[PDB]
Amino acid sequence: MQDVVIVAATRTAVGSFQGSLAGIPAPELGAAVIRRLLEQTGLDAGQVDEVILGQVLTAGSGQNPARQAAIKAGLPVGVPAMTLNKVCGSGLKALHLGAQAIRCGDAEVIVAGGQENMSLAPYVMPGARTGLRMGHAKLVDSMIEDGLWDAFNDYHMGITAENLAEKYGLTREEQDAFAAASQQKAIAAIEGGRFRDEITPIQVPQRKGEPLGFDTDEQPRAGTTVEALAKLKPAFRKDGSVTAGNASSLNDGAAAVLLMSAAKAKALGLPVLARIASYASAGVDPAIMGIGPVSATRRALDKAGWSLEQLDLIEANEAFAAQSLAVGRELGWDAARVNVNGGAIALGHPIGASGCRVLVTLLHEMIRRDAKKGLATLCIGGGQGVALTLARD
Amino acid sequence: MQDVVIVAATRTAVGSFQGSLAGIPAPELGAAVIRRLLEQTGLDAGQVDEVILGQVLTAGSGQNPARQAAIKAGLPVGVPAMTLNKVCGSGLKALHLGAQAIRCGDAEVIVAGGQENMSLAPYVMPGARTGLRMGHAKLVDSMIEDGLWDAFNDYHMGITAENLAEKYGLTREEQDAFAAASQQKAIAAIEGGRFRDEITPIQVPQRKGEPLGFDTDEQPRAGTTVEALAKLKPAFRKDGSVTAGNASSLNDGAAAVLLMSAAKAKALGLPVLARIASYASAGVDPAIMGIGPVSATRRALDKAGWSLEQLDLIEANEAFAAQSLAVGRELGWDAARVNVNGGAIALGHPIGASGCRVLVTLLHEMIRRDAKKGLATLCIGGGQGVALTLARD
Amino acid sequence: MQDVVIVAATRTAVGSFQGSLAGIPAPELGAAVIRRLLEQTGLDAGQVDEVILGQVLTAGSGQNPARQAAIKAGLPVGVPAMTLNKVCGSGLKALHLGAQAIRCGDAEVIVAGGQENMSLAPYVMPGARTGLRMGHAKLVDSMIEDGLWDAFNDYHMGITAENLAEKYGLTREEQDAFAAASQQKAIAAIEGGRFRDEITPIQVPQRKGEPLGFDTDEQPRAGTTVEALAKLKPAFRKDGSVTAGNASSLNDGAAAVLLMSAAKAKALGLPVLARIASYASAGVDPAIMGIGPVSATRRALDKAGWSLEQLDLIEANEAFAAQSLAVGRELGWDAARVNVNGGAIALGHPIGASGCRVLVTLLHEMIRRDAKKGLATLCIGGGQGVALTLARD
Amino acid sequence: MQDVVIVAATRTAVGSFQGSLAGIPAPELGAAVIRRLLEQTGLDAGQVDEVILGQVLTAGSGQNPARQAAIKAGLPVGVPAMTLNKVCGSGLKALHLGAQAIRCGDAEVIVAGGQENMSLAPYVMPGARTGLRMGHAKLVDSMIEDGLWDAFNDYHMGITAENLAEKYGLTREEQDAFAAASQQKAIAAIEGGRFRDEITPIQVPQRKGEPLGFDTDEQPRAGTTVEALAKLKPAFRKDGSVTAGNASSLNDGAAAVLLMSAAKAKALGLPVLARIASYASAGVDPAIMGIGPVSATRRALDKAGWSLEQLDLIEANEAFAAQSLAVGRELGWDAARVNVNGGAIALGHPIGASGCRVLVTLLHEMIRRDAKKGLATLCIGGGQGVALTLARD
Repeated sequence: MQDVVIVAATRTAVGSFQGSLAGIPAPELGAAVIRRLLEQTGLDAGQVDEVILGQVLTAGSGQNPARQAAIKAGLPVGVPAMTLNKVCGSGLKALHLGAQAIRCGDAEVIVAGGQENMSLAPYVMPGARTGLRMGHAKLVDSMIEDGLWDAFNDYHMGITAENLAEKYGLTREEQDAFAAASQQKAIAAIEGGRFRDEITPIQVPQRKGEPLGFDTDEQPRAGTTVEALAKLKPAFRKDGSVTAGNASSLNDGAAAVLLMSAAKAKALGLPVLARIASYASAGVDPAIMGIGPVSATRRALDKAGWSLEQLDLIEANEAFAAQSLAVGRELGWDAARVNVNGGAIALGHPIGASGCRVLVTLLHEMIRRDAKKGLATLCIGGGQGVALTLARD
Repeated sequence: MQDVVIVAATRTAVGSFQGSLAGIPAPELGAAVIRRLLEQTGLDAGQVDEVILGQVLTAGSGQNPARQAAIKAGLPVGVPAMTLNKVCGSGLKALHLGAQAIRCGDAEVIVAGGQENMSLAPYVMPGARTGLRMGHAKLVDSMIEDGLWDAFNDYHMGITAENLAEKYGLTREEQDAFAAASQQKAIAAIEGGRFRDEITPIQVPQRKGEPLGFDTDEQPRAGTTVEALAKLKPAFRKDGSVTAGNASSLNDGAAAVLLMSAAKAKALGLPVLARIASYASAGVDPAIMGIGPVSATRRALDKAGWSLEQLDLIEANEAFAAQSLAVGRELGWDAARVNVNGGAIALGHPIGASGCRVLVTLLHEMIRRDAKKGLATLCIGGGQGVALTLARD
Repeated sequence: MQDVVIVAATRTAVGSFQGSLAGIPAPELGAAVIRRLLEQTGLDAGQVDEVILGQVLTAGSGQNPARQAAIKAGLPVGVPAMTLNKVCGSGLKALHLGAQAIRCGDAEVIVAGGQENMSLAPYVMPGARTGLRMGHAKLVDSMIEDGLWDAFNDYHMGITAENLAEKYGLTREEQDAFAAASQQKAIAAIEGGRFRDEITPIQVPQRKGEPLGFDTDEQPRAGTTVEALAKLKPAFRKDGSVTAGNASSLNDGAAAVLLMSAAKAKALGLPVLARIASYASAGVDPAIMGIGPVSATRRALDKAGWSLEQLDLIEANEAFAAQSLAVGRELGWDAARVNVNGGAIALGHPIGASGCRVLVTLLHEMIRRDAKKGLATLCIGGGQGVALTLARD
Repeated sequence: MQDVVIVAATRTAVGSFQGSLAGIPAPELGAAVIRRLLEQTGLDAGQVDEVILGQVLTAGSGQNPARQAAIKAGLPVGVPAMTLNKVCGSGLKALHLGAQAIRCGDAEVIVAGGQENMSLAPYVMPGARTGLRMGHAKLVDSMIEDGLWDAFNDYHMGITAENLAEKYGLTREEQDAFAAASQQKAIAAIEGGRFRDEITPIQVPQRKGEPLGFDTDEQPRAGTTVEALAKLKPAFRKDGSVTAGNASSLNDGAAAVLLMSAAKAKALGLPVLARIASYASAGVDPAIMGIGPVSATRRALDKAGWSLEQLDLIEANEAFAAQSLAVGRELGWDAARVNVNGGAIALGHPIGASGCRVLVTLLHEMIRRDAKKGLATLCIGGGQGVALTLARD
């Protein structure tokens, strides 16, 4: 069996909804991060064994979005590719599948991550194929239906967040305070240059002129305070506490890593950024999907033989302030080690990419701080979680 | 690393386009086959570690089709699930992923396979979200765009078949002969009860009355003859050889297997139906995607330590007669051992399920013949192939 | 000023929803009745001064449906045409506009009537032009929105019928009895050949074979009784009395007359079928639009100098049994003189044509019985009415 | 038979496509002009006998757009209303219908004109009702299909303009000169306050703030020059002369007049702005529909007993410079008396309102010039024309 290492890790800056990446299909964002990984390592494209990319919103995307990213990146036709959907966890579960293929010797080199363009997710017209017959019909927002709506309880992810606010007695004010601190940390990280190493610029075609470079996360909102956030109306339930300001946003982006066997990295003479110590999935009740990270984290820590207090750094994707605070209540983690450069409330949640986006952020901040142990974890719509651990010597 | 064994294998009958399963969402087809695997083995649903399902056409399907099948089958919320898309190969690649998880010790019990309802694939309206502005616009058939259209060359899978007919000099007459034999063999197998053991009936809700059981493959065309096939118009190109009669059809169905470690099967007292001896993916030129099975097959045989001559029985998915003939010409296999109960020209190509559909059909025929060594292989839109080997003592 | 006469009058048989005329656009139904009027009179097409046709549902119908009917009928490009919309009254109001043009000497010969294909009325997608942005959207049934829904009260025409059932204390049983008698009278008229003279057959193109003649009204339902009708659920309101069986149906058809000055008819040597004695419109509260015929009838009788009891025959379009019984309560007419060959509950309500359809039925039954005075009247969605009187010597 | 007089005349400013009126449904534009006519004359709303409004694009507009304008303007439910469609001529034909009703003694007071919101014309999905079956389908721009496309020849109104440019040998340079002059004249009229007396302001709801008044025509393009027009690409045919700069635009607006018998105006003490001396329609070849004004004008002059040389002032709607030049060549009129404040190339062509828009502009200019004899004329898609004459003492 082989040990699995990361030799390159990169992401796009994260675009806002109908923002800077709104014209660029998800597989072109994937292609741009694949090219960068090969540039950073000087790796011949022929050395890649597989491309594994998460993407949730694939209506009208064409055959196999992961194959589109691989071909558009200039990888030869001989490199196989697959797309996966574990909703919000897709981009991290891609690394789990790549690690598995490398551990059992099916591959030595894998590109793994995710890509999502929520801006470009289309409307869908069920029933037009066979006949609507009569009566007004529903033109379905595929982003909501396929990305943000619970298939079992017939309500938004935001109601799952209301459920956790109730269960843990989390107040509006606690949720707003968490949201403001995420904003403050993201703006400080951006201004402090903490995202420069991890970001691949996208050359965005303009209406007129040469392309403009997009290289700076654009979701964070200056001047976010508990006082401004207190004015917002509840977004999902009349007397609710979850708002657009303490929830993650809608976003565009891609993120990927170059996985290898430790043996292959050494044979190529590539420096190792981190080893993968463990990975895990878990399932929970869809009604409280935001708690998925608790069991996923405990399983990953158990598989690595670690205790939570040994983690130097944690990236716990911020689907909703209520969801994040609920995970922190259950795990009893030190919040000062969690999302130290800000989280998805400030930076965005480009669903199928977020799992790899938070992993890339974790890895670069671990290198900066000389951290030895880190965890990436995400909740998943439909009631699941993923977690993955990274180690450095 | 553990042997990976199959302890149960089942599929729906395959429905024709707007046929018997046209009202049943893909995940309900998946739920029905997962329920049957547990019934056949008497396994408690809590013993399942993961559900891995292929499904290509997911526009408006809701969050995580695989998770929807797992929950609807009565698996507990604790069982994680993921959907994958390797287009035509999705349903077989799912067993490769399940094999990897078991070989790494990440799981002991995996449900793997695929599900597709082409009848229900909707229309998509790109640009409606941001504004069509003016001018007539294209309402996109997601079944064609996401399932049947090459993303690189902007033409139908059927043109890839024409490309193979031209390259191998495969005549209209040889393609129609292959298609007639597929029909004759499938009809003989159905009438002979050859598919009874492998089929899970679906109770189809009726507008009026108690549900009707669907348990008989409905795509095969009785009294097909070469003389009748000779009269059809080319389906994809003016002077082409590929027709509706020598191409696969549009279909609905699901298929799944219950994978275990050899150790777990022994501890439960479950008989081993077959061992997975190897599996592989390959990439080829998208323009001739139908040839993907050649290198996928050669890699899977190399990984098993087997020669082609050692295979007793082969299931090679029939995307098009031209594609199936080309693969047979390159590999030089004995056609008498290939698709002995008919293939997809007769039985249908429910894209994301086909990979597991042909594996289920391979396994049941291997048992009746006392075959020791079997191969399942598929071409994949976008220029890929998958192959997997079965061994019996 | 000129006196206005009818020298020819004809209609299609009325098609059921997705019935025999479901493939034939409204202007082709109009063209077929225009051709017949000219055949019946031997009139040179160049003698027509104008074509005035009602059509309500014109979404995607192309420029000026009335001009399409005129050109398709073979009338020269020199004949002007206009389309009008007075909803349910369009096909009778067309005769009012033609009568006005003839009375004041603007024209000597006019084709007037209406045409509707409700089967072909399309779905409409508001907001797609400028952007739906996010959220599920409404795909609008144009037939409901433009034809059957009140623009002021935001409810169906059927609620206006519930309002009249309340106001006049009309029971479910009274409404069902009216519906059954309409069915019985329509079937007796069809079987007795009372519609043969007034109907122009349509040659309906088939999937395979030569066209099939459609010449027999297909909406009437044999075996309609108060006992069968008693089983139906209320169609518009939970504890309501209006059902699909005591309401008019959805239908396809066209109907037109050839109007002339009495002077022009005499100069051409054409026999006069009837003179137009008077015409009128009225407005009422949209909430009780079904009562529109009361004031419209009184104004038309006043303009002709007639009393209601002088009418030998009345065609009062049956939007809903409640609506019809309410009009009869207000006017105190002899019900034995109303809709003697059945009404719209049995024969259908092809909205934009119905006004001329009931006029053509009135005229032919007046000739059969040697009636001297007749009235055609219709209620109109949005709260209006039309009425027109016919005389014979 | 009574003289028909105009006692009030007003129009909205004309909005550009997705400009100031882009959020205001056509019938609300109509309501605003009807309210203004009553305010200007101090007429009680109960004195109106009918509302006759043109509107071409009615897909999803709801029952009877004219009735919606009448009710929203505060006319009592007793006032009947009808919508008409004579495409580009609808807004003028409405006054012809109103004139006829008054000449026959059917009415004493009619509101007549037209209304259009092209910005709000929706997309249509033919075939969704009965089933698209498979294959990419056409989402129809109803503005193009129902407003701008010839139903007989299957090409744009702009090709009818090319047909006239070829037939009359009208150069690109002569078309651009005509277009530049239309722009220069409209801008001079706006800046001079020439349209203040004829315009009813619309209070436009704003996302945030009190409504903003829209009272200034926004289609005209300041600093238009022949040198700038010379650079534009042909809009309809590869080597054509018709461009976006020498064609009318897409627009939103409404216009209406208050018509009375001479007797009724006298009895109310209302001054007569003008008398309608005559009106006419004509039909021509759809391929050269732009020439419709020639025979319509000749018929209207014949009916008034006037020669072309007696006209002081002409409004000839500018569908295209090529179309306007062709009409001028055939009639031989003095261009200095035509569209003296600019026309539709500059001011816009809100299809169903244009007929009344140009009549309102004619009447206000006739008053300032003390013109005695005026003509308004329009070409009509489908091969028609309308013309109407105004007299002042």
